[PDB]
Amino acid sequence: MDEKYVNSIWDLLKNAIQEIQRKNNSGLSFEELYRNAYTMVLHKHGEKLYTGLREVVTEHLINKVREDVLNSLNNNFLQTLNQAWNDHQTAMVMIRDILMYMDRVYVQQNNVENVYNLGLIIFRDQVVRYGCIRDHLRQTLLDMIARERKGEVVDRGAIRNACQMLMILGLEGRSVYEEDFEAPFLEMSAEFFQMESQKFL
Amino acid sequence: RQINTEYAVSLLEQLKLFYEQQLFTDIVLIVEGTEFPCHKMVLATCSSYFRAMFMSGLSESKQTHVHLRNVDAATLQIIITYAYTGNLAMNDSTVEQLYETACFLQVEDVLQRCREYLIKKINAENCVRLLSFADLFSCEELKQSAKRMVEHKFTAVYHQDAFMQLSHDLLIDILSSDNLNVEKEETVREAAMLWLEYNTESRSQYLSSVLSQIRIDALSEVTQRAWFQGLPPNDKSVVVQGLYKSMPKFFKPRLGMTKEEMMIFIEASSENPCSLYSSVCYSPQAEKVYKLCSPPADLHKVGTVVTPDNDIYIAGGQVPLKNTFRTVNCFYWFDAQQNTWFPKTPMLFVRIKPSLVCCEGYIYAIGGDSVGGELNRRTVERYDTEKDEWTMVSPLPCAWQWSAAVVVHDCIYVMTLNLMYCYFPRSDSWVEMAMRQTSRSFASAAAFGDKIFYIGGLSVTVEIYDVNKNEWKMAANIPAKRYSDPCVRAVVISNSLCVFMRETHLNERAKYVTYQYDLELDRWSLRQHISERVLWDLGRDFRCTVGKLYPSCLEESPWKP
Repeated sequence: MDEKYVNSIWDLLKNAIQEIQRKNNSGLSFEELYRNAYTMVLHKHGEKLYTGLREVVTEHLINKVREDVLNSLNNNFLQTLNQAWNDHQTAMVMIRDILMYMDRVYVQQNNVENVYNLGLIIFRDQVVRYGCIRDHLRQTLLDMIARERKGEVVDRGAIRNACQMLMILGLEGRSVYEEDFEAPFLEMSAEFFQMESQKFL
Repeated sequence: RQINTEYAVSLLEQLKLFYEQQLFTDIVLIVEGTEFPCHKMVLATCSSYFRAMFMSGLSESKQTHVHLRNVDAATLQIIITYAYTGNLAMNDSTVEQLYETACFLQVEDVLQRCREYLIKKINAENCVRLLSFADLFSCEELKQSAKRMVEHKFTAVYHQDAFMQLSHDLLIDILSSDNLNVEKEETVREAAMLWLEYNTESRSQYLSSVLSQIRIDALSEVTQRAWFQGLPPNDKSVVVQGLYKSMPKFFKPRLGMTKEEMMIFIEASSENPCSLYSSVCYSPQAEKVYKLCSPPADLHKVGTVVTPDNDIYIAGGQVPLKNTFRTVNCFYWFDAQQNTWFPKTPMLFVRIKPSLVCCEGYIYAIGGDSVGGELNRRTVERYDTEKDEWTMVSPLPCAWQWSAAVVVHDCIYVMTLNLMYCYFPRSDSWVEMAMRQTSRSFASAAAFGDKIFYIGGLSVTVEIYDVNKNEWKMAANIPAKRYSDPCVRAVVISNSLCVFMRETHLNERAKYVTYQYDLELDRWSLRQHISERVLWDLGRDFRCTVGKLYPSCLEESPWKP
């Protein structure tokens, strides 16, 4: 139909998506959103919907979680990161349901990554691989693992949660997680064990 | 492990019974005021949308009444009953709405079933309609199949009402494709024009795009003057953009112009000893021998027929049982571009070497050992090329074997040892015709013009029959070397009666040669002698028929001269 109708449909869908991402998914209808997605993709306007979804997701991430992680880099940094990851996953569940109904046709025709993969990629690009968050996370994980190796006991399930989060963020296998975690950890372990062997001999 | 013997059937039947009695239901679907009480588990396991409808945490997950819109009541009811019993029972009319509702509800199994049903029912007319349907709801299989069917048939019709209402992308894909089955380049031009005359001033940019698509070979004929007649006033840059489409954009020859009139042969002498028979072709003009893929690749003793629209069909046949020759009533059709064989609706009786005759757009299979043990042994069965079904007709008057049948003046004619009957399609009855003075069998006849030429029989018997005169007469004897058993084949070539005969002697090699016969001369003039350097031996049970084929799609048969 006219551009006004599809623009209004997209505007209301974006408002609903933002409301869902704000931990307010209780009072929101699902049939209306699915019908709007049907009438949106049916008219061969999937590219606009995909671009708008990407823009909305990246704007929401940069506004909320990028500020939250940087604001709490010293007070439960890893706990806040895990909570943000869990919230992102639990919103992307429904987001991926709707936009995966869309994704069937879209990626069987346009040959692109699915919306779950798109969200994972944008999260990796905007949070984990940030210019400041990445180095801080590396330094804090190295510090806590070194302190654990020293002899004193620290939290261990949290490190497992972080490693699982990075492995899922890999999204293809062990390409990003292996490098980002192991390589600084490999160097730290190398120096630590070299010093330990030199002391022991 | 899924034990299918006790629990599966019992569980499904008890679930169906619970659905009937409205027991243990917790969700009800509201469809334009109609209530459909059902269960969430069956909807989740069947549809990929209801699982998200009831699992994803939202306002409708905890909602006893859900108002689902944009869905038909009958389609949703049939989907629910298929989910509750496993049987679809789809008709031929409500397929489009059922597929639309399945796509909306994302029910994969019924989607695949409807896709197969639609891909099997692109017969003659819904091709463009279902092509647009598949363009609206992305379906690669349906899209490709409908595209091929359109390229085959619309290129001969190009006047369908549904074809006018098409999206620009689909029309561009259709027109720019090199699969147009058109022997001339102006028909596509006028088709594009008439597609751009009923909707003008609305698709002027798309008019220019289609104008460029049809390319210079048809752009330089009349399009400029017609557009000048029909252009909107005060349009200047449109003239500039239209004038540019004269030089560029790679003018190349099409593919539909290669409809060379050739001869399709079946059951030839196979080269590799692992195979028994093969189907090959001969080019009267190119003087080359092409090959074709066997339709079943294992079944033989088939019959051939060629419609006026140049279509190849195969019916009946026998195949070895391969235990550690059984008759099959299967049907097949030859693809003019894919070089394959798509099966069609099978017959009702397992015939041996059926004789298929085309008339009034219907395929008539006459005789050919129907079941043999019929109460009325002399029966026939025809085919519907539009409805895709077999309809019983008036049976044969007399039971005959090794008979031949042709069509003349839109009338069915079947020839036997000495008798001939004319079947009236309008009244569905047989009328007695003239009786031949010679009793000859194991021969075939050709329908050239308004005269039937029954050639051969056991020889060189040339008995010419005329429908308007209703009499049998002799013309001459074909010049053949003595002490030989010729294998005669009569068929129409380039609107001229000709024959294809092979002579075999003792301790001698077979020779292939075709002669040109004249009506008033009663002589078979030497037209062309088929050299053995290109064509090898065929056999004894080979058949010949006239048809047009594509050289590029087919492949040459490799054989040492």
